Amino acid sequence: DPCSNCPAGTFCDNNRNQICSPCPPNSFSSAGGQRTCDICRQCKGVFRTRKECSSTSNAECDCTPGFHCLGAGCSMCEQDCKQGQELTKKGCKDCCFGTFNDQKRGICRPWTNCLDGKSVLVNGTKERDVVC
Amino acid sequence: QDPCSNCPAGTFCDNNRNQICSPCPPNSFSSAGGQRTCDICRQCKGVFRTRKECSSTSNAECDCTPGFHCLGAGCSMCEQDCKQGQELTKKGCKDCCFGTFNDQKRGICRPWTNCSLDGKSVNGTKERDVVC
Amino acid sequence: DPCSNCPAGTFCDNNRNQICSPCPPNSFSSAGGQRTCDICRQCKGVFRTRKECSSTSNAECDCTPGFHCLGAGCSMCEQDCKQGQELTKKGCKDCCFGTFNDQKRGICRPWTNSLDGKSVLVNGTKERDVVCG
Amino acid sequence: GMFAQLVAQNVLLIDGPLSWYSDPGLAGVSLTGGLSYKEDTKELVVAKAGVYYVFFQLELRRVVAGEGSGSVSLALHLQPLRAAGAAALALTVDLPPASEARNSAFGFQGRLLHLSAGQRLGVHLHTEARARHAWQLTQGATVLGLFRVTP
Amino acid sequence: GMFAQLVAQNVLLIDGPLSWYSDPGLAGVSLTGGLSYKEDTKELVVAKAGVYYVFFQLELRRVVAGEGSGSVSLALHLQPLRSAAAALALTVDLPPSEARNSAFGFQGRLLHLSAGQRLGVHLHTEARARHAWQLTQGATVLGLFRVT
Amino acid sequence: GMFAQLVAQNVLLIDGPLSWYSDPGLAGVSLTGGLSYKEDTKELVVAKAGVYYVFFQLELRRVVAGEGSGSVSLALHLQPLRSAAGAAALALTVDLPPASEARNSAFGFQGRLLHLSAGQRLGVHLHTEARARHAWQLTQGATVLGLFRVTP
Ligand SMILES: *[C@@H]1O[C@H](CO)[C@@H](O)[C@H](O)[C@H]1NC(C)=O
Ligand SMILES: *[C@@H]1O[C@H](CO)[C@@H](O)[C@H](O)[C@H]1NC(C)=O
Ligand SMILES: [Cl-]
Ligand SMILES: [Cl-]
Ligand SMILES: [Cl-]
Ligand SMILES: [Cl-]
Ligand SMILES: [Cl-]
Ligand SMILES: [Cl-]
Ligand SMILES: [Cl-]
Ligand code: NA
Ligand code: NA
Repeated sequence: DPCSNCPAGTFCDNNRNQICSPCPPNSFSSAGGQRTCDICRQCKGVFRTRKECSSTSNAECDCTPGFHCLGAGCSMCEQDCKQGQELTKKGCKDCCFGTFNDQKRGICRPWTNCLDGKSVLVNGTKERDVVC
Repeated sequence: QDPCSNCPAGTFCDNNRNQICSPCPPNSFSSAGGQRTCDICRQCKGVFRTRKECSSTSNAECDCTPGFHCLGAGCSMCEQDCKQGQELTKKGCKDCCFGTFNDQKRGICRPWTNCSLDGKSVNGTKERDVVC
Repeated sequence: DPCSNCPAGTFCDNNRNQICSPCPPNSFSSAGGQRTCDICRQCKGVFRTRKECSSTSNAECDCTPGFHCLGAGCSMCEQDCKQGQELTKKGCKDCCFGTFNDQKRGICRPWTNSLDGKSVLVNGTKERDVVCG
Repeated sequence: GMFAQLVAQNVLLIDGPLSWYSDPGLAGVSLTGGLSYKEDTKELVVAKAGVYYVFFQLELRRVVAGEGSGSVSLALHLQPLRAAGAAALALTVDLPPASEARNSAFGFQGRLLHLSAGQRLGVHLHTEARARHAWQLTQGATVLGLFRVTP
Repeated sequence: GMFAQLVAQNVLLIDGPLSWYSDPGLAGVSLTGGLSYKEDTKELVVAKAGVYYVFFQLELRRVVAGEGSGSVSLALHLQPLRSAAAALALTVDLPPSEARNSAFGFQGRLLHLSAGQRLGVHLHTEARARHAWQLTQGATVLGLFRVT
Repeated sequence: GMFAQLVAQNVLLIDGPLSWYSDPGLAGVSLTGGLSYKEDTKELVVAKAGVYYVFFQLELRRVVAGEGSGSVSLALHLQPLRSAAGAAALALTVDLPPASEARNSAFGFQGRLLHLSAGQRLGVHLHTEARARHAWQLTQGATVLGLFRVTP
């Protein structure tokens, strides 16, 4: 078909004799052949633009400061992981028992062992290392 | 020009019979001239009572049955009469605030009497004035 | 009409001159006259087949072991009634005050009685009979 | 053309068949071609046989504050029975629990139905009563409609 | 034929009238026959009078985790006012939880529409962290086709 | 005319493509004009190109008491793709209420106008957020795909 010669970034305009028109503003086509162009992804509110929409590729979003992406293709934002928690693929979960995270946006390290021949001056929690 | 523009409120412009002005059918009304149809009369049933009857030219208004009072614009819902501790506001029967009380049902909050400024001894609650 | 002579188990095929075609697989018609056949009820997952679908009647379902029917026409299954409970039409409800059920899938009997002239060694519970002294 | 739309008269939630406004001077109401309404049996009567897209809409409104829950159902029934207890179209709407500002409830369903000459369509309303005085049908919003697809 | 479908441009939940993609090179968008879109007033303009099946679709997506509740409404308004002082109206409740991150609405009915009738859609939101929810793009749709 | 309606065969909630009853002797089922069903690929095949109103209906029923929650989705996919990749022409999610007072069903309906090419194949993928996939099931004779031609 003549539509199979319209390159990515145009559509095959059925309204004007199967000609290759440019994609209209805020739209794109990633493959050749298409009878229409898909709408450009919008990045607003909590979203921000990581990659601009082009005639040939959709825009990619990231999150504003204070938040981080979640899901495939940054489907939603989530507030930065607090003191006791840690960032996983499926959200900020609590640190597991025997581990702690002291800072915000941090990663859980295992409690220090007081095996070292010392006494537990202060117990270990989800937020705080053991004290010796 | 437009023959429908000569049909007065309380008729419709009957497209089925050569743009003539028919009376609104029972349980309907038209508040403006020109209309191609009449709107259904508001019904007031169950908890609702009729404050104003439907006419050919105006919609019916509802009120609430005894024990209840209106709420929302145009009496969209009824609410049970405010109890002892509470008071009637636009957005429902809320509790009396700190420092105030309401003793009766369907009442209004007055401020607690002051025993210390009056030189006597005292405790006030949401339902009851202060035990001077 | 000619459709009024198509018996239960056929449909009146409007596509081919009002003739009586057999109901297609996994369908049935319980009356004569029908222009279409209704789909056979499926019994899968928790469900099991009590009665097979025929050309003239829908399939009936029952529940798998561990579960029992509930609602009209076995609309859902429910896990077998536990120790303290008993089977009613509207589900496994608790035994009432004064009564107990000791076994699973059981029925509530009333607590044994002061009227027999003995003492309460152990008290009565939703799960357990009274223990007289 | 060949279509109709009817608006339910009913406001209270009572188990039983719905009455319908059928006069085309009413807003939201149409009857055209071979389609008519039996006021007595509360049935929509189809004159010409064919395939129709039939839809119904159901809207509920909370009318007593902080009260009312449960379930409300519509069921379209054909006559003559085109099997036993055949419900050609069926819609249930759940009433949210008595909460933060959930005072309405919507339902829409549509499908293509084959309808015979003289086919009568009526709608039964069923309610899982849980303070059925606290909820009511939203007026001018419970609608039965259809238009002919077959040319 | 005689039909149209439009896709909402709006992503954020702001009280006010919706803008619409109206170019038929866009996917999900059609305008055919005597139907056109006023970009300025944000209105769909009907040329020939008749009975139409009109529908609209509304889809929401949670965009901040563990946040956002409330209610969102669409309302179709005709101009000139065909009858009195909302021809089609849809409310979708935003769930408060264990993964209900979306919310769907569909409504349809037959409407009698005059020559030059203008259709516009007002979005209303019961704001409860209206930054936590957004319109799902390419999914809030207004459509109609002629039945007469 | 130019229309079709299909009724899903599937009762269990399994991720994957839906099978469809396509015989017009079945109640709720129609195929007319240039419309046909490939039994092997589970696809509805459109002969003439045009603008169609396409809808699908989804109904679920709780089948184990006091059990089952989560989410269930339908997704219509075209072939060949009118556009891009992973294009979901029509998409419906229904939330299953939590395991409660008498919420044993769940409904979904969605419709829109779609431009469909000659030979366009429509298939439907069912996705389930399994919380309990044994507790809930498709209501039979109620998960429906339909369309009729709008273009004269
Ligand atoms: C720490 O917790 C352990 C039990 O895990 C307990 O034996 C000990 O007394 C605690 N020590 C302090 C300092 O609280
Ligand atoms: C009244 O309440 C105040 C605190 O609000 C307290 O000083 C006092 O105990 C109470 N007086 C009496 C008489 O109970
Ligand atoms: Cl009534
Ligand atoms: Cl016939
Ligand atoms: Cl925006
Ligand atoms: Cl299966
Ligand atoms: Cl049928
Ligand atoms: Cl199109
Ligand atoms: Cl698929
Ligand atoms: Na009348
Ligand atoms: Na047979």
